[PDB]
This record gives sequence, structure tokens and C-alpha cells, in this order.
Amino acid sequence: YFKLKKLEKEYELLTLQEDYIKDEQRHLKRELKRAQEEV
Amino acid sequence: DAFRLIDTGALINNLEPRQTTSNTGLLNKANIQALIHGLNRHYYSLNIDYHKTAKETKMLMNLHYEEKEESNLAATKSMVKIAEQYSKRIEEEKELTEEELKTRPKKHLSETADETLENNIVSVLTA
Amino acid sequence: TTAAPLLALLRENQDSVKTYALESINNVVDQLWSEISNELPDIEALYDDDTFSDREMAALIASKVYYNLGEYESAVKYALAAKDRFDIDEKSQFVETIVSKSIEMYVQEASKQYTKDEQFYTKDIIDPKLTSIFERMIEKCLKASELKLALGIALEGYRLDIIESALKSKLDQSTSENVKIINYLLTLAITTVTNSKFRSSILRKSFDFLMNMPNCDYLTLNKVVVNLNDAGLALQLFKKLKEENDEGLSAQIAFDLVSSASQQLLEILVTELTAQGYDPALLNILSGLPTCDYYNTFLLNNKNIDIGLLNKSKSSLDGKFSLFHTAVSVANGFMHAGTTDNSFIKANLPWLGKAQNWAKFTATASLGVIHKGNLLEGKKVMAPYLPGSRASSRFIKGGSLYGLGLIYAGFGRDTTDYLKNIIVENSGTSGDEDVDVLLHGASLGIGLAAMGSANIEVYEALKEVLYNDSATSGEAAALGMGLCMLGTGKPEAIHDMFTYSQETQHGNITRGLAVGLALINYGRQELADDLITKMLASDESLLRYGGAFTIALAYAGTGNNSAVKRLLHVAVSDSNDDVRRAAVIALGFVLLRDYTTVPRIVQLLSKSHNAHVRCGTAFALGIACAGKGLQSAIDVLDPLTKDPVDFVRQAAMIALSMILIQQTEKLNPQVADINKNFLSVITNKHQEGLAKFGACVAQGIMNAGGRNVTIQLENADTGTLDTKSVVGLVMFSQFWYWFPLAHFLSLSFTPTTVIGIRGSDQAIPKFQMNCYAKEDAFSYPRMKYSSKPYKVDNMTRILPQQSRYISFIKDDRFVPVRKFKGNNGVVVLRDREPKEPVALIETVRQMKD
Repeated sequence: YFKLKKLEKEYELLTLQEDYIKDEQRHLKRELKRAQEEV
Repeated sequence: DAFRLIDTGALINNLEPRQTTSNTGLLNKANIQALIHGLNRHYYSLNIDYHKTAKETKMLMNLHYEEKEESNLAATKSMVKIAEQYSKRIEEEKELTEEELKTRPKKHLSETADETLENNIVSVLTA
Repeated sequence: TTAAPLLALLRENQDSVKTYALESINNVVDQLWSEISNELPDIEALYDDDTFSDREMAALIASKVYYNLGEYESAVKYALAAKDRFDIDEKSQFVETIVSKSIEMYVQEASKQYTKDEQFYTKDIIDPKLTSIFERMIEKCLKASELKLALGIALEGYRLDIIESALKSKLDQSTSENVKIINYLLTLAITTVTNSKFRSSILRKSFDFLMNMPNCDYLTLNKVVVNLNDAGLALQLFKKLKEENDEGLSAQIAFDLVSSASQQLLEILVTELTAQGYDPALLNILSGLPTCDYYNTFLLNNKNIDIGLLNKSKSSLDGKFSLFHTAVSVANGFMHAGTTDNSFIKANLPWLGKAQNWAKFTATASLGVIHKGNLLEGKKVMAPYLPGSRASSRFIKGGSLYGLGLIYAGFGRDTTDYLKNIIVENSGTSGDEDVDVLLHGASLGIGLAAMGSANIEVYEALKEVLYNDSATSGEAAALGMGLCMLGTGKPEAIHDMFTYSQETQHGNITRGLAVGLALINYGRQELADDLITKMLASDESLLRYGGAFTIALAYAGTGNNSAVKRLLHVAVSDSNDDVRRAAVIALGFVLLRDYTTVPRIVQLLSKSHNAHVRCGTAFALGIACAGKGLQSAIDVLDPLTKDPVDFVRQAAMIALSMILIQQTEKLNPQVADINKNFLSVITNKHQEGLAKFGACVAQGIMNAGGRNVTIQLENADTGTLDTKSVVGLVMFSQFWYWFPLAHFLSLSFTPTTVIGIRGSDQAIPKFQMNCYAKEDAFSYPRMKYSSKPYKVDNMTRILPQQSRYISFIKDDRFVPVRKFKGNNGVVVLRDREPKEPVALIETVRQMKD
């Protein structure tokens, strides 16, 4: 029972890293506009 | 960059004014960088900060139904030119295709497809 | 083979025909369920017929329509009308699913209805068909002699009837196994149960289970009391132990509740137990007065560090271009913490002359960390620095009051009336340069002395200071009210500090109120969402900055998946480099539950852009994993060390220093190259100024307290977090607004050693202890695997890895009680037949009185 609930928390840890990258990839395009135009 | 005189009162002979030292370093160019704490009288490094309120945020947002008329105004000129606009896009993609076949490039071909996408979906929005 | 012949006989009216047609479907199922879906509405129509008595067998097959179709939502609903026709022990493919599917339906109807009432399982709110099946699986697990599956399924169902009946019936007496089962459900309630209301009910029931048996583990008895934070069950433990008082019984729980209990919990045990009688020798121990005196001798004679380490680093830079003078006073306090060694200040006289009044602020306050643990000499040694004596500047008095609250923190109730009355007298009359500096230090003194203790007069005394619109005296006045709101606090101050923050045009006052909001909610978890939303909705960069600290403190320890998503959205939204940095620092406090998954999140943010954010990701490994350390976390901090950015290397040497505390060869081979880099930055003069701050701090962290203490936010005893340790580290990772926030790190110092105390003489005996800590396996540095045993007396340095195998010898006539729990802390022993004293360790108490 203890090891069964450990797998449920691992699915949330994979979701935290998955939802952040999907949001980061769209924000990287905003930093590219501040980069190539400024330099 | 800014430079401030010294009214003291926090300094007198030797003290440590200007709380919250953070952000960037000295930088600048040459002369005033060599001496900072040695001679603080007429020169020393500073930082620049800007404070805006809630009303000042939308003040610069006015760049983007007045502008709606200009959206359909550009569509009027392209309405008669819809045959001439796509004529130059298709003939350009044909010439870029032969250059890719004779390479045996994709950068110049992708730039033409991007302008075609903006001339299609936006033209559909007129209906 | 089609289902048409068997299903066509139900269109007529007969008693025998309707029986034979239904029973034939139960025999052949997997073949005929294809055509039953078309006849499904005709079969379910017979359930409402009162003259049809086969509905028990009909509902069993009707549930198999969606069960064979692949939809389990409707399969469990129609299977509840079978009554006795529903098999249990058959253990077939249909039984192992619908029963398990009913468990999921039992949980969905539980947590949603648990908010309204917890008794729904008794009443008709929940379908009794699901409850009856839920109880049959409980008795099935009892026959298998497994308490994990029987008691674990009731935790997610929110039912107190099975947990109390099943766990108590299995108690036998011996009791060592029953306590472990109780310890499991307390840890299982952290993972499975996401609600704090259900935990409060388990903590109360698990307490009375061990109170009926005379032999029980006393560490678990306090485990349910500290997490509940209630005085009802706390006083009940001392009632049974009144006549049961023993050397290693009543005195064993006194030292464990010093840092476990809050400020309000310690004041109740002293006042309430006074009327019923109490041991006069055990009085000051509950408050913690003598507790700090036990380690004054331990950190003195056992200190192997050399004083010349700070002299060589300080002599490198002096006079013109004065920076380290603020940082040297910080590094001086760590190494001399608890040893009461002032010789460094009296060593080089020109260092006091070159130190300015602003440098004397951290120089006079450095005595609070050095003399921390001695409450008698706190005001005696600092008397010339304390107010009332003529000095050369007001910063000397203001700098002394800041360090005055370090030693007296939590005990400042005696000095509270003295400090806050000066602020009231200086509130109406102000504007002078000497008045604002005097109150600026007084606000820092009243805050740290009253830190942790809720006081109404302290909150009201600092309210009128903000109305005068003074940023010098208003900045310290905002942080003083937040230190008293730790833990629960007053919810009325949430809306007051939030409203007055937007009406103030001062930057330091608005920032102080935003940071104070995070200190109001401590351990609230989802209960702090009301303040989190209001702070993130505002456009102020200061209010949005403190929003990440609220998530860090409330979700500290046990976290939640929804709290991490909020910290990740703020870093990608706000353009402030400081607010984005506070988001990655707050990720360390939510991961305190498991230190293994910490580097997995940090490694993704180490290679990203925004070097200001990369500076905060370095402390992410200096918060959670700093108490233990990992080899995988070292590679994450490698690119931050080679980063040419100045302030990134500042955060790298600090994080690498806390991980390498008490590390030597044959343990972490990388400690040699990293420790030499701390002195290389000081030696190299080509480095910039911003990169040399972390060099003098890192050398004082590893040597802090003579390597007799470590930096840890908590330890495992009752399964709780320290109030002053978690809040103190939030500032330790922040150098931007005010650099020497590391003075708050002194409250988080946890000495690591095993000190036995014999209750006969109320002193520390001397005897050997069999352990695996021999230097051939684990040792300590000087200026995994275990084979051979080891023996050493008390009052010796014991690493946190060495404290797990410590065992007391029973041939010396010393009866252990706590034995080894796998961590540090005082273990009070017992005595069987007292005759004559064996040995005694002479402490510094004999040299004074």
C-alpha cells in the first residue's frame, strides 16, 4: 500500500515538469524578440 | 547613468550611505570607474529604476473601431489585387523549387510560405 | 450462437419461462453480450416489476452489459441490486473489478461529502450497498493478517469507525510492532490524505490507543500532539505520568518538545501543570532555559577549528574599499556561535576603527550569534552597546538591539515592555536623525525578542509608526509585526497589512508589509490561498515578490501539486528579475518531504536564461538537500560555479558549503576541490567585488560552531517543521535588498551529537557506546559501509550519519529509553538499582558557581 501511493505522486511530478516546459517554449519566443533586435 | 553630489548627514567623515546595493556593478567607461570609495565627492556609480502605476500601464497600450477601418482598408486594395498577389507567390515557389532540386534552399522557400499564410487566413477574415 | 432465442422468451407472461430465460444468460455471458445491448432497455424494464422476483439475478447480468462493453461507471451501479447474488470470495474477473471499481466510487462520494458531514457513512447520504461491500473487503484483509491494506483503504474513504475498531483490536502486549503500525498510518495520512481536517481526527484516535497500554513508545505519543497543536491531549499525557514519573520517562519528553512545540504550546504546559503539581527541577526545561547550556561546553572543548582562519582572510583586504567588514562580522558569528568567543573583535584593534557606524550595526549584532545560548551575559557583555550609556552614535545602540533579540528570541516577554514603550514615546516625537535611528533599532529589537509570541500591544505599537510616513523607521516596524504572526497568528492582520501597503508611497515600508504577509501564514497549506490570490492579483512588484514566500512557508514540508504550478506561472509572467528569483527559491520548501526528487526539478532550471533566476536555483539545493546532501546535486551546481556572472558564483559557494558540512575523505571526494576554492577567491585579487562575498561566507558555514553543529531546517521526531529555522532560511538566500540576512541563520543551528543524561543526579554520565562510527568508516574533517564497532564516551562530536547506529551498553548499569531513532537529540536513560555514582563529566557550571 505504501509503494502503491508512491507511483501516484510520481505522476504529478512529471506533470509539473511537463506543464512548465509547454509554457516556457512559448515565452522563449518573446525573449528572442528582445535578443536579436537589441544586439 | 546618474551622478549625485553629497549632502552628507549619513556620511560626515566616513560612513556607509546608500542602502540596498544590488543589481549591476560599476561598468561606465574609464575615469570614474577607477575611484569609487576613494573619491565619492563629484562622481560614483549608480543604478536606474522606473516606477509606473496602474493607469500608466495602458498609456503605452494605445499603439495597437478606428484601427478596424484600416484593417478592411488594406483588404480593399488586395481585393482587386488578389489575382496579382497570388501570381507572384506561386511563380516564386516554382523558382525556389528548381533551386532545391538542383542543389543535389529551404530557408528562402520557408520565407515565401510564411507570407502566403498571412495573406490567406487574414483574407478569409474579411467574410 | 445468438442471444435472440434466450431473450425472446421475456415478451410473454409466465413464472417459469422468465426464470429459465434469465438463468441461461448467466451461464453464457462472454458469447452473448453482443446482442444484449439492443435488448438492454427491455431487460432493465423488469426491475421495476414487483411480481418479478429475479431482479437480484437480473441486475447482476444487467451490470455485465456495460461491464463487457468497457464502461465501468454504469457497471458498478446495476451490480448493487444483486444483494446476496453478488459474490465476494469467487475471485473471478467480474469480482476483482466491480469490487475494486466500487472502492473508487466509495472515495469519490467520500471526499466530496466529507466537507458537509463526516458521518455520511452512518446515515443514508451514501448508498449502503457500497458500504456493505466496502466492509466485506475489510474482514477479508483481516484474515490475511495485513494492517496496511485494511487500515490504508479507510484513510481515503474518510471513516473513523473502521480505523478505531480495527487498529485497537490488533493491539497486543510486544508493543514495538503496534507502534510501527501506528507510525505507518501517520505517514500514510501525509501521502494519500490531502486534507488536514481528517488528519486531526487520526491524531486524536491514535493518541488514546497507546495510553491504555503501559508500555509504549513516547516519541509517537508526542508525534500526534505536535502536529495537532492542541493542549487537550498534551495535558492528558502528564496526568498518567504523574504517578508514573520516572528518570527516563517524564524527562525524556521534555527535551523533545522544546523545538517541536510552538510558543503558545510551551506556555500552557507551564501554567496548567502548576496547579496539579510539577517537578521543580523540570521547570525551566520545558521553556528551554537550561537546554542551551548543555552545548556551551560541548562546542568549547571539542572545537577543533583554528582562529587564524578568519585572520588570514580579513588581513587580505582592509581600510579603503570597505566591503567585507559587513560580511566578516557574519562569518565571525557562525564559527564562534555558542562558544562565546569575543577574542576576534579584540584581536585587531584597527578593525574597529575602520568599521563605520553602519559597519558597527552588524559588528555589535555579531555578539548575539556568538553569545547565543547564554541568557545571563546577554545584556552584561553588550551593556555598553545597549542603550542607556553614552556612545558616539545612535547606530551603536540600534545595532545592539538587532543582535539583542538573537539570544532572547522567544523569551523577550521580560524585555518586551521595555523595547516597545520606547517606540511609543518616539512615535509622536520624531523627525530627528537620532530619533529615527533609535526607533529603527528598537523595532528590530522588539521584533526578534517577541518573535514567535503573539502580542496585541506589539502589533498596535508599530501601527502608528507607518502613519507618520517615515521610510527609515517604517521598514523595521513592518518586520517586527510579522515575527509575532508566525504559526497561526491573527487573521485580522492579513487584510490590514494588505490595505495599508497600497496606501504607502514608501518602497521599504511597502516591501516590509509584503514580506510580513508570508510570515503570517505558516503551515496553512491550502488555507493560505486567500492571501496568495490577493497578492498575485496586484500589479505592485513588491506585493508580487512576497507572494512566492507565502507559498514557501504555508506549503513547507508536505507540499501539493497545485502549489508548484503557481510558483512556475509567476516566474514566466512577471518581468521582475527579483520576483522570478523568489519563485525558484520557494521550490525548495515544498520539496522538503522527499529530498530525492529535489535535483530532478532543479536540473531543468540550471541551464536556463535569466542569470538572476539561476542565482536563486543555487539555493534550491541549499534548502532541501543541504541537510543531507547528494552526489547528483553536485553536478547541478557545477555550471553555476563556472558561470562568469558575479552573483551566480556568490550563490554557488554558499550552496556547496552547506552540503559539505562535516565531510571528509572516503565519503565525498569532491569536498577537497570545493573547499580549496573558498580560499582561492579570497587569495585571488583579480576577481570582482560581487564575487568575493560568497567566499568569506562559505568558509564560515562549514566551520560554524567548530563543526559541532549543522544547518538543517528540521529533524524527524514528531514529523513537524521548525518555525524559526524555515523562516530564517528564506532570508539567508536573499542578499539583494539587505545583504547580511544570514544573522537569522543562527536560530536554525541544530547540534548533532548523542548526550545521555542520568535522572539520578540530573547530570551527564560518562560511559562507552557501541557504534559503527569508527573513523575507518565515518569521520570528521580537520584543519555507506560499516565493519568494525566503535566505543566512545559522551560529550563527543557525532555526525548525523554516525547518530543512526549509536547504541547504549547495558553492562554498565545504564538502561536506555529512546535508544536510537536514526537522528540526533538528547536520550535520557534510567537507573535500575542506584548504589554509587560511576562517573561524572565536569562542565563549565562548576567553574562559575
